[PDB]
Amino acid sequence: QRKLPKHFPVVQASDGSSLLREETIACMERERRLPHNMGKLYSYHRPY
Amino acid sequence: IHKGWRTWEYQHTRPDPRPFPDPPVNDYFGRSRIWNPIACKLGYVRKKADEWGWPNKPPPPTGLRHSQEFFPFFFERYFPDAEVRLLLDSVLNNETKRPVFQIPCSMSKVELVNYLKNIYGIDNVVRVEVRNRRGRRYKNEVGEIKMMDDYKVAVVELDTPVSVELKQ
Amino acid sequence: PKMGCEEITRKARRVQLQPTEYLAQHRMQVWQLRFKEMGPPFSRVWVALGGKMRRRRVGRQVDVKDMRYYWRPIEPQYQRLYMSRLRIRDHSNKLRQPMRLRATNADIGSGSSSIEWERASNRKYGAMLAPPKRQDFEFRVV
Amino acid sequence: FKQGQGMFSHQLKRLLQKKSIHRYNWDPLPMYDPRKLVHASRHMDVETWREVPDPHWDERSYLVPDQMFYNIPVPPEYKDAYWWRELQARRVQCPVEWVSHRMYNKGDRQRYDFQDLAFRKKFEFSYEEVVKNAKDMRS
Amino acid sequence: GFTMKYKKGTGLWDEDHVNDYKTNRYLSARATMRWYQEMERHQTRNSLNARRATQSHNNNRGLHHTGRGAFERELERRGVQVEKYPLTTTTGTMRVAELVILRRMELEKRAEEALAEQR
Amino acid sequence: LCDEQYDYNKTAAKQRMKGPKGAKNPIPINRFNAYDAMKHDRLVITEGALMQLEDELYEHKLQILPPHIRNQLPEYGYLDSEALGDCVPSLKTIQMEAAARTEEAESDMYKSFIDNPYNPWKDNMDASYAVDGADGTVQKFVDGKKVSWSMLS
RNA sequence: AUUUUACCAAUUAAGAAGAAUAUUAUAAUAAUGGGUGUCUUAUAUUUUAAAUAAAUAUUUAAAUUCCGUGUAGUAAAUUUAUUAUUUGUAUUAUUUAUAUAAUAGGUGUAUUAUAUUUAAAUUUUAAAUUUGUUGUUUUAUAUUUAGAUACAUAUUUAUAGAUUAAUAUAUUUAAAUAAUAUUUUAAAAUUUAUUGAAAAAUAAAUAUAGUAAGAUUAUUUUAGUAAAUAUUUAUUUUUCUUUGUA
RNA sequence: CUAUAUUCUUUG
Ligand SMILES: NC(=O)c1ccc[n+]([C@@H]2O[C@H](COP(=O)([O-])OP(=O)(O)OC[C@H]3O[C@@H](n4cnc5c(N)ncnc54)[C@H](O)[C@@H]3O)[C@@H](O)[C@H]2O)c1
Ligand SMILES: [Mg+2]
Ligand SMILES: [Mg+2]
Ligand SMILES: [Mg+2]
Ligand SMILES: [Mg+2]
Repeated sequence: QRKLPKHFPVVQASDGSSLLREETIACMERERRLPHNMGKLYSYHRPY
Repeated sequence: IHKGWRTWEYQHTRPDPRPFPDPPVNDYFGRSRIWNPIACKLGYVRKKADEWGWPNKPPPPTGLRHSQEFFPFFFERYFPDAEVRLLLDSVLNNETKRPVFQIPCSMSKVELVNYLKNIYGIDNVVRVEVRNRRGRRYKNEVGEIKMMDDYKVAVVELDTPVSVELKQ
Repeated sequence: PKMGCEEITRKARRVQLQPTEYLAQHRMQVWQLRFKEMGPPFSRVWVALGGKMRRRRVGRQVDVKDMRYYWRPIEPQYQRLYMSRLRIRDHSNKLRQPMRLRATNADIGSGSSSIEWERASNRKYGAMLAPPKRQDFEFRVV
Repeated sequence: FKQGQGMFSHQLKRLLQKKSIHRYNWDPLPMYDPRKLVHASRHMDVETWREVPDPHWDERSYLVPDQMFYNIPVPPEYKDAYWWRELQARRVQCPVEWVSHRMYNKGDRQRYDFQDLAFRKKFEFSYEEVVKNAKDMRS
Repeated sequence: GFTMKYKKGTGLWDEDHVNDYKTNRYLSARATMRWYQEMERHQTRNSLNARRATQSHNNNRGLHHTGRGAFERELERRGVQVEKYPLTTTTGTMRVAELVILRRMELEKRAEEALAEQR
Repeated sequence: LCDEQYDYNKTAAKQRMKGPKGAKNPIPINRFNAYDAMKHDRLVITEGALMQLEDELYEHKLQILPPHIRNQLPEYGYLDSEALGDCVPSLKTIQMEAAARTEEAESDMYKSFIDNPYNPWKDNMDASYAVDGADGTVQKFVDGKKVSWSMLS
């Protein structure tokens, strides 16, 4: 039986320690702002 | 109550207030965006998860919490976090006495000079000029409004003109 | 109410089951003081006495005075009109028969003789029409 | 000004909707300060002129709760002015409207404590406990 | 209000005296299993809750989970039968069933040979 | 057969009833019916079912008969009853034999008690009755002792 | 030749990830005020009070301003009880979208009446409202779509009261024991709780509207016009013929 | 309708 809803993200170490969860979340978030991979945008509204 | 309404025909559930509340989150990603001073539960609780384990671990003595050695202060003193980055177009093939840095907004003019002295060993800095520029906002191809982090533009005035050369 | 509506997507009210009227509501006692119904099944008069009485008795004559002491059937319009209020418990139940003025013993027992009341030992075989039980010699409501 | 087409007045309609931190600050007692009643009704030892640490003091003592101290020992005769913050400590620590759902359904009337407004779960068995408690009675 | 609590278990089987107004004409292969799940969990949920509530309530009143107090606690020490009518226990009511069954199986041996003797 | 259908909101009374309006005890879906008979062609009946049907419908069919006919039922041996013990007991289901042996087992705890169901009111025909005039009561007496119980409230 | 008279016509299958963790009811196990782009501080983060309520109740009697008001423990902690995102798209049912357009070069006439080709003939827009029954007023640009609730039925277990003001009385024939419903849209008003200025706005209700009104969804039909009319139903009451009476 | 009339009879 699940201890979190199926649609929740997995934010945790591989050990299961929640020690860093806020760093992990912060990282994921700054990453959703500006993904490092991101190729050329085809949008007319462009960061520069 | 000159005349009582018929209230017996309603099951008990609270109707939504017609001047409905808008959601508390801030949707405006523009220039004029306001930081919300109001503090919810979640802020303090996430603090409490961040600093010590609040759900599980027992809280440390207050004397520790309020001291320089307490982990978020300890780790900040001995493991600092700043992205102090340089606009290359200032230091590219032109000789320029004034390179231009992007800086986290929580740094002072003094802290930048300390940064450049002790890390990068840049020992001649006449002074620093500081702008606060709101982070770069862009839409992607689905139309998702995104905003890169806010930054501080520091024009850093040196003694010796500095260039970084590009081999063509 | 459509899958687009801003009206219904924000919840307002929820309407409940509405309570029914008193089953006997329409047998009003102003009829039950005045008249009484007499009859064999399928023909029944409502009968009343006459008012000319309590204003001027004297001087008129004895015959026209004691034409007042007889039970008489009410006019049929009025009987239909008063009976109509007793017929509104079941419309479209054609096989039924209207409620009477005074509740008969079947009509008292019908409310305790169901298979929903059979465990209720209160109100069984009529209760509220009997005189009350002698209370414990130390009984007091305080 | 909140009425405009501007974005400052657009934020203020939204940002002002979130709910502030709530703690129950239960009222101060400026004129009866329980923490100074430790020095009440104590015999003096006259050599040192300090108080005599009477072992009978600490069983007659009445523990007055508060927020920024744990509990404060007070002599019993003086306990009667503190009757309200005994009722604020035993109270649930919110507006009762937030926790009101404990009240309305039936299962939560029987399982929760309502004495002087402390909504707190009573002791309640798990299912395996219930099964093995009903099984060894052979019922 | 009065929902007829006393008729809840009165029914011969597990599925009756239950207001079942959520239903269909044709029940599929697994809707039927769903029905047989719903009914027995309707009995089991309502029985186990009524066990838990009273065991917990009896525990909060400081007596035994049965509702059996100190006095009746003393009577069982001294070997005194504590109640008037000692109804059959769980093990007993299982034993009856199995003895009945173990009669019927033997009989269904004997009948087999009887009929094969005739036929 | 079917259990009688009870309505505990027959008037309006309980308002937070979601429900339908009507019988609160509808026939469950696994019973026999006209619909599922008309849908499925072969009707496969086990003999246990036959026996149970006959068993539950026996008294029903007996009551329907005209009274000059029901009088001949005992004469013809239709009505011989195991309880009275004129015959040897009949074949019952597993569960009913279980219950029956349960009562065979538990019939011994009611012997020395005056509330014994298997011999109630054994004291009628030695009994005396006395009418009290100070307050209307009729009290039972046996050997000058008051046997009868005044009710509590 | 410079030139083939003027006039006269529709009604379209839809090319495609441009409709699903979709809408509504349904789960009697959680629940201190959900707020992400968050993040010292609380002198400044207090909501409590015996009443009808986020707690919502199994009959027709009696009695009471005579005329709107009414049923009491069902079992004593017993199983009507405020449930909920997956260990079945949770199950069962229920509802569902106006992006998108080659269509045809002429059948009736050619001095004025208006579809049926032999020419003519014949034609006042419907609804509601009016009861001196209209000459008056209101609604309708068109296409498509939304739009309003009196149970036309009772197969064996089975049984049915009249009467008095009252106490009483007792010559004396039936019976398929169930109730839950009752058009529709509208005032000027009222009442409650907030905000603002020196009654107004905001938020809640289903007030009432046959002399204010307007709508009310399915043709080819099978008995007439207190008193009338309408629904269901009843009587073979005498003559030479005839007659809808109840 | 409410009061005064309280036997078969009587008021406003
Ligand atoms: N209206 C009534 O009072 C009423 C109604 C129906 C039945 N009864 C029966 O009247 C009798 C006494 O009534 P009461 O109200 O005067 O007393 P009660 O029934 O209120 O209390 C009787 C006490 O004796 C117990 N008891 C009852 N039956 C028992 C039994 N069969 N064996 C052992 N203990 C028993 C009761 O549980 C209780 O402990 C009982 O049979 C009761 O069930 C009374
Ligand atoms: Mg709960
Ligand atoms: Mg499409
Ligand atoms: Mg118009
Ligand atoms: Mg339509």
